[PDB]
Amino acid sequence: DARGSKLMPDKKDFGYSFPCDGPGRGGTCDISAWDDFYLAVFWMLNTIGWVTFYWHWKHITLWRGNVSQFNESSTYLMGWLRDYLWLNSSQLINGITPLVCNSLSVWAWMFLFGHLVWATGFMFLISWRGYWQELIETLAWAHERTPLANLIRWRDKPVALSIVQARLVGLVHFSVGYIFTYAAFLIASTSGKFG
Amino acid sequence: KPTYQVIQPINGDPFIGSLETPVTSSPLIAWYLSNLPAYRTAVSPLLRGIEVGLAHGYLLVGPFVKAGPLRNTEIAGQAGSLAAGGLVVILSLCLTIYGISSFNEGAPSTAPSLTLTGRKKEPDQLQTADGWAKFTGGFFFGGISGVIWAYFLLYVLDLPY
Amino acid sequence: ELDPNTPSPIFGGSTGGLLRKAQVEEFYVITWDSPKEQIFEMPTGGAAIMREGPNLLKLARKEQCLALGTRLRSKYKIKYQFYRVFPNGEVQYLHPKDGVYPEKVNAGRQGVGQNFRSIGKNVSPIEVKFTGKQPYDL
Amino acid sequence: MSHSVKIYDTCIGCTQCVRACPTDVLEMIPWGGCKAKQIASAPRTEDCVGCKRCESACPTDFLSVRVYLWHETTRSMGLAY
Amino acid sequence: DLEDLGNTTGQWDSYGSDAPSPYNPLQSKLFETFAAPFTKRGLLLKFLILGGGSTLAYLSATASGDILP
Amino acid sequence: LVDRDPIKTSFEQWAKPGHFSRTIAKGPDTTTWIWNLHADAHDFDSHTSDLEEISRKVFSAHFGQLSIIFLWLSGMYFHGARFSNYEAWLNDPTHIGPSAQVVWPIVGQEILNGDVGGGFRGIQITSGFFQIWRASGITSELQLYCTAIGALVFAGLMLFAGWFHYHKAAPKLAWFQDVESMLNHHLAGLLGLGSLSWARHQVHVSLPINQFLNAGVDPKEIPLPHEFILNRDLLAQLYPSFAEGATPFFTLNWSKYADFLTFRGGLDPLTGGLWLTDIAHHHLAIAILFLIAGHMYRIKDILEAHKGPFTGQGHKGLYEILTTSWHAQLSINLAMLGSLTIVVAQHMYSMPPYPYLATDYATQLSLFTHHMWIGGFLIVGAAAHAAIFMVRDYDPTTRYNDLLDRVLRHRDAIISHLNWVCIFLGFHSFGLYIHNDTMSALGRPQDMFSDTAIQLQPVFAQWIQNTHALAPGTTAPGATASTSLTWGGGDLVAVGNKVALLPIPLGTADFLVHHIHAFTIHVTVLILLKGVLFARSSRLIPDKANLGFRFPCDGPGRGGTCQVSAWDHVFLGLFWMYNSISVVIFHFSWKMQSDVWGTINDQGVVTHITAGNFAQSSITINGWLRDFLWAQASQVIQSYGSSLSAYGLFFLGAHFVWAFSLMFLFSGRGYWQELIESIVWAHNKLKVAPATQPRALSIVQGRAVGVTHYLLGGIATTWAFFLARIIAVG
Ligand code: CLA
Ligand code: CLA
Ligand SMILES: CC1=C(/C=C/C(C)=C/C=C/C(C)=C/C=C/C=C(C)/C=C/C=C(C)/C=C/C2=C(C)CCCC2(C)C)C(C)(C)CCC1
Ligand SMILES: CC1=C(/C=C/C(C)=C/C=C\C(C)=C\C=C\C=C(C)/C=C/C=C(C)/C=C/C2=C(C)CCCC2(C)C)C(C)(C)CCC1
Ligand SMILES: CC1=C(/C=C/C(C)=C\C=C/C(C)=C/C=C/C=C(C)/C=C/C=C(C)/C=C/C2=C(C)CCCC2(C)C)C(C)(C)CCC1
Ligand SMILES: CCCCCCCCCCCCO[C@H]1O[C@H](CO)[C@@H](O[C@H]2O[C@H](CO)[C@@H](O)[C@H](O)[C@H]2O)[C@H](O)[C@H]1O
Ligand SMILES: CC1=C(C/C=C(\C)CCC[C@H](C)CCC[C@@H](C)CCCC(C)C)C(=O)c2ccccc2C1=O
Ligand SMILES: CC1=C(C/C=C(\C)CCC[C@H](C)CCC[C@@H](C)CCCC(C)C)C(=O)c2ccccc2C1=O
Ligand code: SF4
Ligand code: SF4
Ligand code: SF4
Repeated sequence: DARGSKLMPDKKDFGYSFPCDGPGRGGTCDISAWDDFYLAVFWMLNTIGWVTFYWHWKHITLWRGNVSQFNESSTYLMGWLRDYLWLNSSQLINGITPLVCNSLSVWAWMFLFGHLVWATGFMFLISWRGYWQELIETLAWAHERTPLANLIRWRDKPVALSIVQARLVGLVHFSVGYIFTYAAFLIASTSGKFG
Repeated sequence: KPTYQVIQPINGDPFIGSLETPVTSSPLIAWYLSNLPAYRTAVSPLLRGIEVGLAHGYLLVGPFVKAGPLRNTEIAGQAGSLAAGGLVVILSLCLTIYGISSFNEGAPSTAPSLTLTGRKKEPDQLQTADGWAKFTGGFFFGGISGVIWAYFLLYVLDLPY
Repeated sequence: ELDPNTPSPIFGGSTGGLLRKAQVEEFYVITWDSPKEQIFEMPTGGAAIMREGPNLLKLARKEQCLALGTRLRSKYKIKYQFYRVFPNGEVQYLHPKDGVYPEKVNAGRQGVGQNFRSIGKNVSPIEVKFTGKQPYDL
Repeated sequence: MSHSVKIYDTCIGCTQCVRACPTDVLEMIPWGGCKAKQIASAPRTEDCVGCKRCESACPTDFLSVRVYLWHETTRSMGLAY
Repeated sequence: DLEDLGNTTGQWDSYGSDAPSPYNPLQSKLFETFAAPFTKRGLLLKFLILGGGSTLAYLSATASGDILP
Repeated sequence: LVDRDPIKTSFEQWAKPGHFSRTIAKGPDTTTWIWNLHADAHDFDSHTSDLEEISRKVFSAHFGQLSIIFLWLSGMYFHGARFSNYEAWLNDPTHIGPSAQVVWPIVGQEILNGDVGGGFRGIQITSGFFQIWRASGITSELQLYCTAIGALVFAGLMLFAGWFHYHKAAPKLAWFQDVESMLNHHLAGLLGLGSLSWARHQVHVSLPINQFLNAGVDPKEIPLPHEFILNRDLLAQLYPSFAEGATPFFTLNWSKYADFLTFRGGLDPLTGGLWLTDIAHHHLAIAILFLIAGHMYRIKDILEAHKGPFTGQGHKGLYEILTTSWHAQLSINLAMLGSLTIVVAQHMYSMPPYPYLATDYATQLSLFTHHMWIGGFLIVGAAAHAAIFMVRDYDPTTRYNDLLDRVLRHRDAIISHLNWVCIFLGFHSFGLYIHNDTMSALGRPQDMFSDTAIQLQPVFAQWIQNTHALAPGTTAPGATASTSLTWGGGDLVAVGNKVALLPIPLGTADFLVHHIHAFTIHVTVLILLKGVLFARSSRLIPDKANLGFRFPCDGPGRGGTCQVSAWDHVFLGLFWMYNSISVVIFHFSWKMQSDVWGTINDQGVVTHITAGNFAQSSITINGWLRDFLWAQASQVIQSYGSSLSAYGLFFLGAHFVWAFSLMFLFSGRGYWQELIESIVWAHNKLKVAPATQPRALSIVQGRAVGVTHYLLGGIATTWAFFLARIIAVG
């Protein structure tokens, strides 16, 4: 029901991205077939993570390999961090390491570039145009009011991003971080090794 | 006498606001800024351009000659024009393609004066494009140039202390 | 602005109210009746005493006059006017026009409601893909 | 469309029902009776912003209403300014 | 009622505006053209953009000896 | 309502369907209301228009809490007595590693419980009684078992005073809304008569019974239980029966004395608490003030007085209201109570006030982070409730035209500044670090920001710290060292396994954390300040206060019109503060262990839990997971099969609960509706659903179940991460 349902019977002729609707009825929100697509892409970024995660740990261990290790250490969740994820960042995290820089530096800086692009998703995602627009209403009383900043016209009026736009941008942001971190993670660890 | 002017918020009507107060409007501030564009246009710009170009010019030296990328230089260049002279170019045209916000295009010609202007309604534009040129043209010969009697000078200099 | 003070309505100063593009577009002042002088809430963080009239303060944007209005009819009176000013006087004349108090009849103005078809089954999709032969432009 | 969010219902009676909304709605047109017989989805809408305060109260009994114009003013924005 | 600094005093009075400064340092047209290329322009500014930026970038990098990264 | 009003039912209403807002819960069924009502069980729009009672309710709810603490902590003090650890530890302190608490062995449970002790299996504790505790001198397990029931006494009674209000026919307006005394009393004789009273039972009894404990014995080889009155021979040691003074005063001679006191400065050696003897004097020298002080006074009087030209007319009758807002006189308080808790969090770690802390590392940093989250969890609140003021509380307008009405006058202004403040910070307050990476990963240290590289050169030393210890040029007299041992000048010498306390000298890499705090403290506040200020009406909505401080969001128009409100400014302001505190914690322990927490060794060569790795390596913000998160935390992910294990075994859940929040934080609402019906359908086929219309979460409830989880997730994660890297080495 991109065509839509009870909470929306209508929900059509823009079917796709009409993100949001007024409050009341029950309270209505990310109920465009885009914002379910929008919502979908988190689990396509969670399957396509469990799956890939899996190969590698396996392979890794297989290569100077105990196999055993996955075998007891596939079994439970902790020590999926501890080894894998915690074993084998090893190397990368210092390419920086204070006593000077070792062979991979692109990767680890990418790997933190990885943790920022991600995190900075959240704004877009826990912010919701309302709060942003309003302080830009005060923050566009500056110039208009403050010297040597004045006369001076934007061609485009200041605004805060529409109410679909930022569900995207946090994402298309959540994604790079995320996909640029494993990018930098696996390589930054299947390269030294040990496997 | 009046507790602060004949006590008014703004020029007079309250309703625009700006809560005109010191640092908005004190006979003392206000004055430290009228050959310069804040209120009236002194002269048709062309000249304001370089006192603007130049003053802002020999700035951006110790910023990128004492805080430069691998700093405290042993080179003939810096102390230096160098990169900074490069910035006044990027700056100065980032500046021009804003004088495509106003074109409005004329020569009238008056740096010469008739009759105490008022501009009349200067507030807002009434700067044609053929104005904003002769400013950001003064800017180049204000930027690049104002970058040299910075380095030209030996720095006789004062030590941290 | 001294040489003419027209004023009826009484703030003192604020950071609030209109900044430049009220001059360059569309103006929006509201005016009213009053009895005996009372102290009021505002739009824009607060407040003032009225007395009388024109009683003709001007606002930023239309949401703001009406917004008092709710404001203005709790604590009461009948009479509130809101007009829209340009720079350059008139067209678009806002509360004046027929009657006021929407919830009356003289006339229709307006509105329809339906487009071409009624609420029932647009399960049916949008149709022909935009061509300038068939009535899809209202 | 340029403001097209249907709040229509069937009673379009407006007593202990709905009024709320910054300017947009003059209604009270009548249509040749419905009980209370003030009808329509709207008055002319090229004036104000995009609430859904428009229902919240007094039925629409199909869709709620909402954002959707797209084609968007500044005055219809809130900000230009 | 003697004291009051009888109209005290005024100014003329507490106006200011009507001539607070002679306006500007002489320099008349100590520049006038002087450098034209922004003083000429119609039309330019590409021209310049490829030039300035072509040197800055061109010599900005290449050579002489490394001094390398 | 009318089951049946007034005069003529004792008979209680249980039943017929029940209550709120007038189209009251419908009759006809719903779910949401079961979520309503726990929420907004008190708001006080509703119950009565007229304040009438509520002040008559909030005194009772207060009683309940005071009891409850009491129920608590009898519990605690129990636990502490009869699962002892304590008797054993005290002969034994600095060996012991202490528990109050034990499981029973059922199923797995008991990995948990691993030898703590004076020879018993335990869960190791990091709140210290056992340190509040040292003070009791008399000792033994069954008492604390009296102090315990003494607790349950205060409770039942300090809980039948809550019967003895609201429910009992009970009180009226004047009593609060004539204030005129109230601080008069409070601060005078309790604030005073406690600290005072505390003095009397802080040298009488405690001082002596640890004056000769700081040697050993097996207690009671030292202290009889009552022992301590008409008697006293024992005072004689610890000083004179005042021998011949009179009621202080002077015609007094000392050739050698001055009364107990005799100020300490620095720490005890062989119990490095700080002297147990400035502890009487200081509390005595408090109370007096309070004793004199709570003797003002009756009010507007002082507030209505001074005015200035910027300054505010409003200042005057700055609030007839104040006496009856409430929501405001709570909001103010929280800022203070709250901001007056995390000032504890310092004076604690840089000046311990209990015997055996510092040496005891883990049993006073737990503290310094618990006390730290309250001096924050209570501050964002201290804004919320002002927002709750700023919108509603008074019937009507008549606050008028002041100081406030002033502040608001500017408002797109006070918050216009504050904004730039933050982007100035942030750019000078975080990308600062990012330089390092981008250029130490580029790698050219010449030009980093390292404490060595960009030049200040090797001193921190002189600002205040160096003037502060160095203290007696002064009108200052006193005491061999500092007010706080850490300050730069002075001493090697503190303690017996271990280092407790040492200069801490900073430089840079204390410089810039100290600045991230600024920017973090500041953009926190921006959102709350602008939040509570723009409470009621805004440039985006005027018709803005009209239901709510809560309402979800006004509506899709105006572009966004979503977040706005101020529940939500107190929703995105928590979101920050969780950092504000979460990174201040991250600061202290990485310092306090990278430097300070110690060991002493022959010839005193200090061995910091980490040889100052901080040096050149916090400055890199990867070093913050090279040296932190990936370095320490190796104790969390090694912790399995042990005793503490419940941390490693939490650290996955709650490191799960957090990563469940986003689902609640990041999602629509008519979505889980649209879903909740597919469900509701399948339900009807078998005939198994409709009754009590199952409904999705109340736009803002959904936000309530963000946040709250994001915090009890993201937080206990470290509560685990921590207790797991001080227990065991450190
Ligand atoms: C000294 C002050 C104290 C007091 C007396 C109050 C009193 C009040 N607050 Mg309040 N508040 C405070 C501090 C205080 N607050 C602080 C510090 C904050 C910042 C977080 C807030 C933020 C706040 C908000 C946003 C609101 C209130 C509201 C209210 C009113 C509603 C009370 C209610 O229904 O309970 C609410 C409690 C519940 C519904 C219980 C749910 C608690 C959950 C979240 C559990 C917490 C996590 C915990 C770890 C779980 C237990 C463990 C579990 C895992 C087993 C009431 C007048 C509300 C109002 O509308 O005003 C009229 C509004 O909601 N407060
Ligand atoms: C890591 C995070 C990410 C970043 C960078 C920011 C940044 C900011 N948030 Mg924010 N926020 C985030 C995640 C983030 N947030 C999340 C996840 C939430 C909720 C879950 C929020 C909730 C929130 C609220 C409620 C508020 C903010 C505000 C702010 C601004 C504070 C002022 C400031 O110091 O900015 C400037 C500094 C930075 C953004 C950090 C430095 C950036 C570095 C990398 C330098 C890059 C510049 C350089 C020239 C790049 C050019 C190179 C070229 C190739 C492009 C700032 C823009 C507040 C605000 O606007 O107040 C002013 C407002 O209070 N945030
Ligand atoms: C008439 C009379 C009298 C009176 C008596 C009495 C009754 C008294 C008292 C005393 C008192 C009345 C005291 C009090 C004290 C108090 C205090 C001492 C306080 C406390 C508290 C606490 C301890 C808390 C803590 C905490 C904190 C910090 C915060 C939160 C948390 C907790 C809770 C932990 C006399 C004697 C003259 C005698 C004659 C007769
Ligand atoms: C099958 C099933 C199930 C399931 C289970 C599970 C799977 C679980 C989980 C869980 C998880 C996976 C996670 C969780 C977590 C939780 C928590 C976590 C809670 C709580 C808490 C607390 C108590 C806390 C406290 C604190 C404080 C005090 C403050 C802050 C810090 C902390 C946090 C420490 C059951 C049996 C149930 C039911 C039936 C069916
Ligand atoms: C902590 C604790 C506890 C305990 C309790 C008790 C049993 C007690 C105490 C404490 C106390 C209970 C104290 C008291 C004190 C007292 C005082 C501090 C007094 C003041 C002073 C006086 C005695 C008086 C004086 C005077 C003069 C100057 C002369 C004549 C007049 C008069 C009398 C005013 C409980 C159980 C809760 C539990 C938990 C822990
Ligand atoms: C950690 C990097 C070092 C940078 C700071 C160094 C400057 C100060 C010198 C060392 C600081 C440590 O201070 C320490 O000095 C000595 C170690 O040599 C020890 O000296 C101690 O041991 C001996 C026993 O009688 C005697 O030499 C001293 O009387 C006594 O104070 C102390 O345990 C401590 O007071
Ligand atoms: C910050 C923020 C804003 C404010 C909008 C901002 C801050 C835009 C700021 C512009 C940034 C600084 C531009 C930098 C981006 C560059 C990569 C340039 C883009 C180039 C392109 C053409 C791709 C919103 O409007 C918003 C709306 C709805 C939900 C969340 C949010 C939200 O989190
Ligand atoms: C997942 C999610 C939901 C769906 C979440 C739901 C429906 C949680 C409610 C589930 C309740 C708690 C189950 C209650 C049933 C049991 C208590 C009944 C049986 C009693 C027992 C003995 C088990 C929302 O409703 C929502 C709303 C707004 C923003 C985001 C979200 C959001 O992210
Ligand atoms: S809201 Fe609906 S029901 Fe009410 S008057 Fe309008 S159209 Fe009719
Ligand atoms: S909110 Fe909606 S219904 Fe109300 S005026 Fe605006 S467009 Fe019309
Ligand atoms: S932004 Fe919020 S209020 Fe607006 S439509 Fe979306 S969910 Fe509703």
